[PDB]
Amino acid sequence: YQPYRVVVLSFELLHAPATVCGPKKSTNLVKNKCVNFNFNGLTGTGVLT
Amino acid sequence: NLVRDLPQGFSALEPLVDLPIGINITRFQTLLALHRSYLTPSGWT
Repeated sequence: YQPYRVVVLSFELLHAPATVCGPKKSTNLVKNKCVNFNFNGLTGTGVLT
Repeated sequence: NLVRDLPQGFSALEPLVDLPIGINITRFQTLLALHRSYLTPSGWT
């Protein structure tokens, strides 16, 4: 007989761009070394100066 | 520096912001400011 607070969280995927998202945190920038950096969707291999 | 017609210079017209509306769109219309009627001569415009 104990009660339950059923929570139904519906996440839409209609013809509207994403509005709610979680981050990918966190890392520190490293300079003067070969790092496979990722900058907000820009992915590349190189030395940062 | 001109009066009525468009200027003659070249301007790079920078962005302001993007909006995620995602709706169809066909027609626009502008809004104008009309100081409402007073005792200065219906009187609009």
